[PDB]
Amino acid sequence: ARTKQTARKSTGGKAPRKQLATKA
Amino acid sequence: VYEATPFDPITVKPSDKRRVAYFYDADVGNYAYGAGHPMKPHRIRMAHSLIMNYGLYKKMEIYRAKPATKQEMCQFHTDEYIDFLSRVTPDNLEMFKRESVKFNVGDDCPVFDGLYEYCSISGGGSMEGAARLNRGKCDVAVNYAGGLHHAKKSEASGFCYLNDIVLGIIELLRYHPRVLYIDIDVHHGDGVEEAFYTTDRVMTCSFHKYGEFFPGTGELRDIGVGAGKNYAVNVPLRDGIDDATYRSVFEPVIKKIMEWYQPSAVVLQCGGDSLSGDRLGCFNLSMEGHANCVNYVKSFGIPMMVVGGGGYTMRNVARTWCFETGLLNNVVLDKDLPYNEYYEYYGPDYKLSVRPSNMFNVNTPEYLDKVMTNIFANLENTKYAAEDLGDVEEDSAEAKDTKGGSQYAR
Amino acid sequence: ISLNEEVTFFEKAKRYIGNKHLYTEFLKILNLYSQDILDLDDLVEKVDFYLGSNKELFTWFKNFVGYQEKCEAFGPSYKRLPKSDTFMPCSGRDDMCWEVLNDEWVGHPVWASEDSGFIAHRKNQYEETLFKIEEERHEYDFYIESNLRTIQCLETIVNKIENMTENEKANFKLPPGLGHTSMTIYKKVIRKVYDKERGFEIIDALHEHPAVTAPVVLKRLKQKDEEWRRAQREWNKVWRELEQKVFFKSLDHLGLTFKQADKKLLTTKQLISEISSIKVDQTNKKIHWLTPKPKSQLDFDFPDKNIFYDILCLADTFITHTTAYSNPDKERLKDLLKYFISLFFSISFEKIEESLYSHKQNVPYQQEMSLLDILHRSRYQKLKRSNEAKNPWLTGNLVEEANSQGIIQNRSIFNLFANTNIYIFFRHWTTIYERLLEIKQMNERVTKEINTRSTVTFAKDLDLLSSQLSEMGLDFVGEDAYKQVLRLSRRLINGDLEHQWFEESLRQAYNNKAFKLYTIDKVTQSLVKHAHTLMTDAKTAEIMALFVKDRNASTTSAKDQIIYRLQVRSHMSNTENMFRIEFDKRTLHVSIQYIALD
Amino acid sequence: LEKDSKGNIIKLNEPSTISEDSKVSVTGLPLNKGPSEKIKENEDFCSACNQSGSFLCCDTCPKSFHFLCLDPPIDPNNLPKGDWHCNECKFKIFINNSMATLKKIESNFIKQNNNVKIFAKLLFNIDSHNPKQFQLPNYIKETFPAVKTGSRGQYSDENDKIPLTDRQLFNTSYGQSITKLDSYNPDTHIDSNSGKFLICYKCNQTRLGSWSHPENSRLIMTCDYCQTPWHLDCVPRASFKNLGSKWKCPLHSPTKVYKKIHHVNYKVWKKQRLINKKNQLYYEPLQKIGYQNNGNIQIIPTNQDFKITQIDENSIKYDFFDKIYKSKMVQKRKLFQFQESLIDKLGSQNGNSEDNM
Amino acid sequence: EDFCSACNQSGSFLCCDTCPKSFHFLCLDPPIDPNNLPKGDWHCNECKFKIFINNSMATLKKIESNFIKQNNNVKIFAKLLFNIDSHNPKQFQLPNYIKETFPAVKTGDENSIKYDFFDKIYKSKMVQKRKLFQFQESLIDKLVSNGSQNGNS
Amino acid sequence: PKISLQIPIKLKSVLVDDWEYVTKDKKICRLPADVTVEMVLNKYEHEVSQELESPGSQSQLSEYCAGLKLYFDKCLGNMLLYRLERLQYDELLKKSSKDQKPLVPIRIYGAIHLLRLISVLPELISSTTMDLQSCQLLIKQTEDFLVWLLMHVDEYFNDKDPNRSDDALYVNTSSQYEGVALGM
Amino acid sequence: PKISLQIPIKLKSVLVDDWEYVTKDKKICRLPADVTVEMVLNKYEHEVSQELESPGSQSQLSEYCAGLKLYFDKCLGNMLLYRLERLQYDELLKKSSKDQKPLVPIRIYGAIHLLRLISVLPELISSTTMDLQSCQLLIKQTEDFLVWLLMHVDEYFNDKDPNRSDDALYVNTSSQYEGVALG
Ligand SMILES: [Ca+2]
Ligand SMILES: [Zn+2]
Repeated sequence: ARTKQTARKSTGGKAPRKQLATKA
Repeated sequence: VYEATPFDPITVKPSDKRRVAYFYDADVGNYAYGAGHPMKPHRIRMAHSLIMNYGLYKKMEIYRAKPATKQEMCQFHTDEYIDFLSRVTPDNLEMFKRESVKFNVGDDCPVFDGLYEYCSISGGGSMEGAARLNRGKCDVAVNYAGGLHHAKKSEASGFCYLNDIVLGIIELLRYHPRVLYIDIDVHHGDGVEEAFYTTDRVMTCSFHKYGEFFPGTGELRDIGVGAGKNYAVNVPLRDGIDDATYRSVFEPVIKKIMEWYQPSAVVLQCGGDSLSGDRLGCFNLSMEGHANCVNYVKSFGIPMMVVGGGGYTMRNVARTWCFETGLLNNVVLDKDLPYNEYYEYYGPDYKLSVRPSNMFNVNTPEYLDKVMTNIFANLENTKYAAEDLGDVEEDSAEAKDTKGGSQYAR
Repeated sequence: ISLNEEVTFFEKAKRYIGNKHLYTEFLKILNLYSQDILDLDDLVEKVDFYLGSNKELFTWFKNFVGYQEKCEAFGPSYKRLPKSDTFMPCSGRDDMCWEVLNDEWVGHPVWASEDSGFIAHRKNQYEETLFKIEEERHEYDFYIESNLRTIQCLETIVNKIENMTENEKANFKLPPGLGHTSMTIYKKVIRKVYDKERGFEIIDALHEHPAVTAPVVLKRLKQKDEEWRRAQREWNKVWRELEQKVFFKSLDHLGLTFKQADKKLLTTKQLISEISSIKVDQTNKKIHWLTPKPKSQLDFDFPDKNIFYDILCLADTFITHTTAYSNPDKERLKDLLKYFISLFFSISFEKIEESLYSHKQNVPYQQEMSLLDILHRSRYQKLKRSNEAKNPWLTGNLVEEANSQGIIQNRSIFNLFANTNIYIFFRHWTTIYERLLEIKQMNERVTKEINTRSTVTFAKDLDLLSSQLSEMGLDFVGEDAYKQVLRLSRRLINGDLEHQWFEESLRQAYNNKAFKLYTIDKVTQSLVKHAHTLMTDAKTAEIMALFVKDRNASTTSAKDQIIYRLQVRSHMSNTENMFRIEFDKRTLHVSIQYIALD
Repeated sequence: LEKDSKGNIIKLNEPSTISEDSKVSVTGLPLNKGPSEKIKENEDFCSACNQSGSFLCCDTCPKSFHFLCLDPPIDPNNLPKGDWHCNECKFKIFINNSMATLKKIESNFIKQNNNVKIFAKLLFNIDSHNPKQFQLPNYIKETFPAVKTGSRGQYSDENDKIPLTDRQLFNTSYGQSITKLDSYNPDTHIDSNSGKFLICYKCNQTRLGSWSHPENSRLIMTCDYCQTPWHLDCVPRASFKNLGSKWKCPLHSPTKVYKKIHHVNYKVWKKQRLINKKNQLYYEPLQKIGYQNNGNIQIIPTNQDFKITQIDENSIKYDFFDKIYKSKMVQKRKLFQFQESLIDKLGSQNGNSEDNM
Repeated sequence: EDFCSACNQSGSFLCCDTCPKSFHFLCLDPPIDPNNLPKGDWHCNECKFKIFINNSMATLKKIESNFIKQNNNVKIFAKLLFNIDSHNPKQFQLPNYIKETFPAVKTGDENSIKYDFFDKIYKSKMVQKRKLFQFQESLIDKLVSNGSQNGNS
Repeated sequence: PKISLQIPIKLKSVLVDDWEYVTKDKKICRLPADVTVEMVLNKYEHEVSQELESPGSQSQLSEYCAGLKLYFDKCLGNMLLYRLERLQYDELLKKSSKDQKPLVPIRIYGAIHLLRLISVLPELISSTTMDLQSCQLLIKQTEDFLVWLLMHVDEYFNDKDPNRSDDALYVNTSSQYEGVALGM
Repeated sequence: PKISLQIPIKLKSVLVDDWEYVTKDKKICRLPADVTVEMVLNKYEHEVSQELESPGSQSQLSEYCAGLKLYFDKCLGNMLLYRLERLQYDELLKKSSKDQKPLVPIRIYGAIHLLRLISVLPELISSTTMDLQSCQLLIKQTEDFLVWLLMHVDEYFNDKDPNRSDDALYVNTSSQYEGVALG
């Protein structure tokens, strides 16, 4: 089978994690 | 109960002559998080480079703590988490996808090469610092390599993978019935507060910036549950706190805690983030207003351990950690840097000072009185009353280290 | 009777709560208690937010319900986990660790943030340059130092081989970590230099066959060390000067946004909104706290005289330099400020003229020119050519002076009745005084600090300390700070000094404390412009026509002030809201009252 | 690298050191130093969740699934070998190429299980659809006006603050930050539409300070329901809370009450959700005093069991006073009984009450 | 019909045109002596109710809801007073339940609101006082043969 | 369901026996009666007032009490009277008309007619639309009301000094009067 | 066409709360509940069997209870689980195989999950091809069940705070369980 991927590895989405991948 | 008072020059107390023990593992400087990551373990090396040139090694005792084993790391963290840390490397990230989401590792806290080794340097560094205090060998332990207060039982948050402070405190708890933890990092010390929330044997007094600032916990009403009710103490400060206002809050609260809940030991986490100019923290503390926090806690006379914690601007945190190391050794350092390998950093006047900014101080005396009133209302309830244990092996590092740091270049 | 209050408690409560939408919630809360849903203590705590201020009422309510003064305090951050999830094992937890540590209660950012994320603290345009530089510093420093730690590790190894016999050399494999303390460091350095993947069979060759591998790897690692250092030195100059151009701006959070925030918040509108805001507070509470209605909503204080000669010489420079005002009229602008100041603040005019004269030196007859003469153009040329009834006192509060029966004979106290364009001209005068004075108060501490700062010997032998300002002369090494700040400002209006160089000089001299003196060129301009309105706008000039006569009057009866007030009111439109600026000669205290009477 | 292990090693490889390091090339000097020098086919959304993640893709049709969603869940570590199909495609393949008319296949299923016959078709059909994420049917969510589906399928209420535009958070000039009004904005202390000042409720003041002295200014925010301005000091409050959820001002009735029974340890009361306008029934009871509202009320100026009782204001005065007076009588009784009780436990009283006067 | 619904027996009738039911003159809510008769219609109370509201439910609910709000003085007796006008008069009939128990049968402003609030509070006070007082005189009577206070305060 | 109201057992006899007299003996009460509806009911508002301590309990007492004075007025001409009584009631309206003063049933009739209303009461709530909670209270004073009645049931329901005909509530009437009461 | 199912408001207010706890509060129900789909229907089938006399309806009742159980087993995997609960469902399957007993959802899941199936019954009915007389047969029968569920709503759906009781139907989710389920 072919599985694409996940682009980003966190459940928070980095909105609540500092030095965000997705929040600056 | 908040009395605004102008700042006073830091004065050394001749009554206390504590014999310090400094924990520096020479490797801890050689680990780097990422291409643009704020946490830079370089800051330990410069903060150590400055220390050796003031000749502070003449007063301190230089130690190299044996790195923490895989089992001893597990007395706080679950076996699944530690096992993930040992194998994980940048090449192995594809193999671990369920874990990397379950364990918040590798996205904001990156999986850099040497992830396990660096964490192993932090813990043996704080754990043994507690072990030496218990034996009575040293009245102070200084472990700037460690201090990572954001990690959790099975999660890596806030750049912190291994929560050494919990490992450090559990080592003190085997001899001292009560331990006090004091946080001066601008972020809330949720890693230690959530670990000791239930027990009364540890009080976690934390100063931080509330108002949807990471981790967005530590509200004033969080005072622990179960037995550890009122045995947690959060002081939610607002933006732009400065030298004179911070002292008018830090000193009255700490003086209350050490009266009502008499600690046998203190774990003071000297966060660098609170200083002015840091990239992630928003306070206006200068060095003299920040190092005064250490000098106050030291003056009480009970054994303490100083851990480095978080600092995100290498120039500022390396200067204040060297000054704080001066105060513990009963010497106020001169405001003139000595020649050191990392000399071009400390621009532009090349003096040992962190200059407070111009930003507007917003904490208001009417607000600070309401925060300090509620805390004092609560604190009147807290009246007093291959395994290695007591890891003690220390290694006597200075013979090897004297040629490092001390420079006669020209 | 005690019954009287209770039958009126809801009426007394209704009046204080005010709007109905808040009163309804007060009824709903009172309902929940009567439905046995809400406990008594919780009811009193909620009523506190309603009736907290009315202590005489709240105390009665606490008495009525029977409240007696002198776990469920969970907190918002932490949530309980189920019992099953706490079983995930820990290998090295002693029995003691189980009692102390916390396993049931947990709190996470994604819950405390309410899933909506966080706000990071904003940073400057320049403070983000010191962060780019910091990373460029670390990137060069990380690779070089991590390289050195391998050099010493291999150097001790290599000397061992040349001691050993060639046959011995055949079998001297190195355990991982090369015997060093760190197993990981020596891999991340070799892998970088030797082409990624190719690098892996180097390490295996380094372990399996070091005698022929270690000498070669050490050679290249030293060679890569020399290249890396030669770059840093070249990169050191780029980083040092860039940090010099943008450091003192990074600290200056308020200075950068000051120039735009000054013209936004120093206007005819906000200066009236600010003073009115204090008047409503004293009357609002009157509605609720019952504060009496007082005089002098706004209070100023003038401790130091020599600032006035300092502001005048500043506005003297701008007036002469300005191209907008026509040359014959500029003589009135100069002569307005000296006379108005010499009149309002009791300073003798001749003393002012010497102060301007000396400032002219630094770079033929005087008949009595009244301020009254200045305010009318027609009379000005002559001194240029030469060398209401049945009106009782009812307000009382408006005219502060009720000191003496009949006529007060000698009173320091003097009040100026003003339009909007008089008060604004006066708020533009205090605004400079507040900004200048706080500099002169620091002047004794700062002057000593600037002189005593010393170059570090290790930064003077090498060429490191910035010399840009010393060449330009904008470092307060040779003079007292405050007198130097003026003769820098005098150059700003003159246009000799660029704005960004004037500002940077006060950043290093005052550590960013004196940021307010970034618009001393514009505030001086706006003050002159408002002062120009006084000569023109013949309605406004007629107001200070009356003021000069009143200020010259030593003996003013209580009714005389009312006579003075009513005449001034005649000249304003019935819509405009006149101000009262009050002066106390003995204590140099100026108190402004906001008036919107009949 | 390669090497006669006895002989010398052939040099591994000439280091292709073009690193494009944050500085331009680690070995390269700074370039031109102009500034800084003073002098010179398958879908990307899971068919079940409708969101992103690691997917396991159907081979026949362009439908992707999460690893958790597909029934039964499939481990990311261990997967079925070879090609994979969604349960829908497996059905079509199943049906096709064998006993192809569905009818006959289905006609056997209904005849197979005659007891469940009423559910026969529904059981047979469920074998054909792909796994799905449960979403409440619209006729339920439409009953309550307040509730609305969020961007992710979340439950979003009237309490959740409408999200800030991503531009407003990250695109502001330095001097003014919208997210935090921690830079002396004086236009906070003004009511935009009316032009009067906002007055705090606790201290009945507005503290707009001079531009000369901004430390006299105290921050003010307004409720999200009440619109009654409060200082950030009066309600002790650290910050403005403009991200997470609407800030409920103090002074607004409780929507959830935990009552300790004082003898389960506690009882819970939750206000009835607001029903759609037509399905709501407002009732004014014939009994003025003592009607059990259960906490749901509309204040009159002067199967639907979800009925909001309408209560006159004068009724609440009688109810609240009625509750108070009854408790006072009970409290006086117990205290008087206990003092009389010690007399009950009591030849000669010797209470000395005659001496007392 | 032949019998009178309110006499429960056959009677000479005054008849409402709309409703076939007719009643005997004696049982007239307003006595209506045969000698003096209304003009033609003689609408019964039940019929008079329908034409008054015009057989409209919305007004009926409204005129009801107005009637309750009007009689805030006596609210509990609101629906009962509202209904009694519509129903036609009926002879008093001893209800079955009271009969069934027995074995045998033979025959087969603003200030006003404050005042209305004040007096009830005031009336409540003495009741509270006199009950508290009577417990106190039970305390003195607990001391046998004489009051402990020996007098009244 | 159906509203359950409990009459005291002696009061049940009072009404049932009383119905026997009117149908058979054809006796009619002397009107205005010895014990008016008012002072019987107004007095209830007085004693029970000094017993209830709550503010609301004082309001509900006057509420239900004042309403009963109002309800009896409209509900007299409709239901409470008998065939024989209705003939006697008709006169009153003429008698009130001859004075032109309005006829007020409450002040004139006796308490036994009030007892008749309470017996018919639980059927009357059945026709109304009141919810259960409101109906409970209407009943709760009603039951507590009749609990009072037993204390003074001897005074005015029961014949005190029964020898005199005036003490007897109902007094015998002429047969030709009864013929008019028939209406045929 | 379009089938209408009258869910009583109280049951319609429960579900919404269930939609709030699982998507916003991020708490899931303790899976091995006390009142599972099996005994809920066991009681209802037993309470109503004695109530109705005609043997014809007893057949109609018993199959609707027997049928709803069999349908629930097939349905729970596909469309009766929110995304956050998928992992908890998976661990039950993963526990079942080790315990060597096949999972039977009616034995595990609670009454609220039965109500989820009832909510989407009209949508499932409309998709298929059924006799009209059977559509009113299910809907009328279900409307009779929901009425019975209303009379017993108190002791199936109780509002207890998970932090407090620990007997509450819902239990919170660890930061690690939430991470895998959502991530
Ligand atoms: Ca604690
Ligand atoms: Zn921090």
